[PDB]
Amino acid sequence: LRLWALSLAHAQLSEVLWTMVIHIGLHVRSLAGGLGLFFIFAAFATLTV
Amino acid sequence: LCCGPKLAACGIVLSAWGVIMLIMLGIFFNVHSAVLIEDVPFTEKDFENGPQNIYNLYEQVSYNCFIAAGLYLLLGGFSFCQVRLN
Amino acid sequence: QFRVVKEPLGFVKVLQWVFAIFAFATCGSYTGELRLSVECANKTESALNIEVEFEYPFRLHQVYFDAPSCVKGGTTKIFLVGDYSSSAEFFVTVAVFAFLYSMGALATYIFLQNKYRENNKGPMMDFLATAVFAFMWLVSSSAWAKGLSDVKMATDPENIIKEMPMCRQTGNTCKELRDPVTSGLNTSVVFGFLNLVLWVGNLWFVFKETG
Amino acid sequence: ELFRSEEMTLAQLFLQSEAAYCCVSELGELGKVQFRDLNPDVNVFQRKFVNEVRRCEEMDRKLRFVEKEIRKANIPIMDTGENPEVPFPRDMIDLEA
Amino acid sequence: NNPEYSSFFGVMGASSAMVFSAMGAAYGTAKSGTGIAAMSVMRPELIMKSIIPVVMAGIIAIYGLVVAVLIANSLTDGITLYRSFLQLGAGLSVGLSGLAAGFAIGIVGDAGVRGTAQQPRLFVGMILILIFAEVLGLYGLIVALILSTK
Amino acid sequence: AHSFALPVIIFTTFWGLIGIAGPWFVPKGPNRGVIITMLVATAVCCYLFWLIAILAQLNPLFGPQLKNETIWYVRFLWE
Amino acid sequence: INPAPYTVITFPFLFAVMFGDFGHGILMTLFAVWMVLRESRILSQKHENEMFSMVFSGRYIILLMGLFSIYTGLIYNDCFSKSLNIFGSSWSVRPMFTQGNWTEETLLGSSVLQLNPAIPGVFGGPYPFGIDPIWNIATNKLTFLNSFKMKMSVILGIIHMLFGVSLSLFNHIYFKKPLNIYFGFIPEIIFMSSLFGYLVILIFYKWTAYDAHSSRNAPSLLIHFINMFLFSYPESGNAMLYSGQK
Repeated sequence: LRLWALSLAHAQLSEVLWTMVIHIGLHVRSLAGGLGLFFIFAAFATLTV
Repeated sequence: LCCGPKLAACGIVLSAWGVIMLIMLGIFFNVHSAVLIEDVPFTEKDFENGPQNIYNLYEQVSYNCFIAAGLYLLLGGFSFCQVRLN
Repeated sequence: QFRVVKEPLGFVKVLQWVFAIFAFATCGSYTGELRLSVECANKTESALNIEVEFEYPFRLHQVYFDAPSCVKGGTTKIFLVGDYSSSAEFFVTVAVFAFLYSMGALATYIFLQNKYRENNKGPMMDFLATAVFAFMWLVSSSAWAKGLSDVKMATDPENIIKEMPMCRQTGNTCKELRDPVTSGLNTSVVFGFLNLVLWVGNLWFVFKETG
Repeated sequence: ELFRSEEMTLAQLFLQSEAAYCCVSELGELGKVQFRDLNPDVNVFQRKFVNEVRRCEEMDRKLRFVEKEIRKANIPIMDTGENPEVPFPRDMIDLEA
Repeated sequence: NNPEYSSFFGVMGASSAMVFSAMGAAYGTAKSGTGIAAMSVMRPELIMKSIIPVVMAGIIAIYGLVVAVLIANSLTDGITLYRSFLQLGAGLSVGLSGLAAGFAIGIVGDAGVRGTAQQPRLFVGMILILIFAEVLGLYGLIVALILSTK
Repeated sequence: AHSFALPVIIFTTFWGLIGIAGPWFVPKGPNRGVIITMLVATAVCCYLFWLIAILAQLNPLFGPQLKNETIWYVRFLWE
Repeated sequence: INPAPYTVITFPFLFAVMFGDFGHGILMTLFAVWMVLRESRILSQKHENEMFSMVFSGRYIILLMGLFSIYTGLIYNDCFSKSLNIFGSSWSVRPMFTQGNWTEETLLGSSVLQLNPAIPGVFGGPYPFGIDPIWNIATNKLTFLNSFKMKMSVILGIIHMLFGVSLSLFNHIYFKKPLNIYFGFIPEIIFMSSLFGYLVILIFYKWTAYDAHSSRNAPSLLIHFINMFLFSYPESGNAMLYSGQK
């Protein structure tokens, strides 16, 4: 069952990373939407690598 | 010369992966009207009337991706220009 | 040169290009409407004017309409049936791809005649590309034929009124006001059939020309 | 049928020493034969070929010194290649001399 | 209807989780750093390459949060009396499992890294055993998730 | 709406044909045997794991749930 | 026996089933091809970084793992915890207010609610390829994403132990040692099969045995195995699988 465990852990850690980084980056105004996406996405890239 | 390829290859690959990711994401927000299967969260509280305002908000959400995509094009351009210096 | 302009290949290819840029262009902007009324026993709660609009990509499956329930002043939403955007989306998207390829092929014909007459190899590439496109045209024409027939006996008001859960009681009479007009559908399938047969003719001519 | 470990077995070898120099040179060029020791009880330095061993050592040391000199000369190598160019004369001794 | 003192156990679990996890990571960093100091005098060129156990302590740290953010997001100002004890159990389990894994990973990493300073090539078995001690933490996160399942 | 017999049939013929036709079309060579073994192995492992993957959604024993915003949204979505 | 040729495949697919993400597999393959296309350019370079030396020493292994991680991500139908609409919905739960007795209790109230598979007009056949996205959008998805993945990994391990067992018989063929096979190998295969074959067949049968209308009286997932080992067979609520299984 440890293979299952590793797969489960991978799925849930990826999901929580998504909800922590990408989901919080959601706002109506494009002035910050088109700008802060830079640093939030760089953070996503660094965290996943 | 300044800003050699050793400190800019990472920038180039990051900008390439970022532009492809952002363009695909914006395509998903626009064409699919941001179905919950791809994007649950939204930014509003009152839906008294119907789905038209939800569709419009998803349209401007999809619009917001283009600015960052073009920014990544610009970053890749700067990185490649710095690499061209030797 | 003018010799290949007078040759059937150039005129024929330009002909399919104009037929396509008419056909799929008109397909991508079709629209229409049908009208209905549910004149129940009570005049105060009766409905006299309902409008429902159909338009490209013709996703009837999520079309709907909000009409009064006629029971103590209620209201209910009902959704039509039929998913036709699979075949239609395939046909129009690959038609856009074929349009881009037609632009490329026409550019090669007019500007790269020298690279067109070398070794008689690029004509083979164009030939089997057009063959794949023709097989696609045939299968999508068949799919669109089945889809348009399904739309034909789906948009008929008898289906939706027998779907109306509360029309089964006495006093709930409901007559279609304006029937849907299906000129776009049969015109477009005719356009596609003409494109298919004419692309088959182009394939035959290319088979007879690459020798 | 599938692939197991390969097949190989001990086979003796007679060879005159004078031609054996070139024989073992060629055998090493091929690289496809094992070697072993048949006189274990004798010491390594008691094999009496330690003369060849420490003359190899002193050529090694001299070459290390000239390598250090060239590193101070900061002249990079070019690596022309031609890996099989090692002959079998006694002229090597007075060449390195 | 419900009895009072509902959110207490949930918040206590959330706090204990990170407290014990951070304490384990602290002991891991302790042993790793003192080991690097120990070896570095003779092998100054292995110092960058000998930086393994600390980032693994950071993986127990990123585990700490994945569990902290889960318990935090599930927290609201209302509980059905079933998630309270649940959250407490999750927090205690994850925190102490992080603690024990940090202890093991730290001391074994110190010993191994400060031992490879003499013999270079034995270095790989250090990572072998180290990341077994890491899979221990993974098992902790597993039980945390199955406990939050209910 | 979807079928199960049609998908399972098309994909089992696809992967069985790939596996069975694998060995024969390869020309004679020393790399042939290892290639045959890895091709048959990938065919069988892919096919069995695909069988369990497709069975993953067959004859469900429980009904999922949703949020209320999801109720109205999915109601006004596809179909 | 040389288990290496089989290991060529047996390693990457386990690496992939553990490594369940499509896009990460794409990134890994990008790195792999970046290394491989630079074969000569890396042969000329010297591997000052010895970790990179180990990494290069097995590129082929790296690209195999990358391709199989791509495959596992495809078949899982999960990519950064998200799925895309490719096939149909494959559930199609249209009747909720109609055919199911509900009008309006949404917003403040009825925040979360389960649906009944039993009611007709809600089932759209199994999703043809991968996990149905209803699980991706679902909240208690994890509850049953445990169970089938549990069973899946178990099934995998059992299959592997089976052919692994057969290899020793092959070895003993090539040594001609029937002494250690007559009272040997055959008992191991019987002992192993009698248990794990029983478990795997129980599960294949349990999967399609029963439906939603018999859901609230259906057998469990694993408790019956425990009862079987416990030697205790009370008749009260005996969830019979096939006639005479006792």
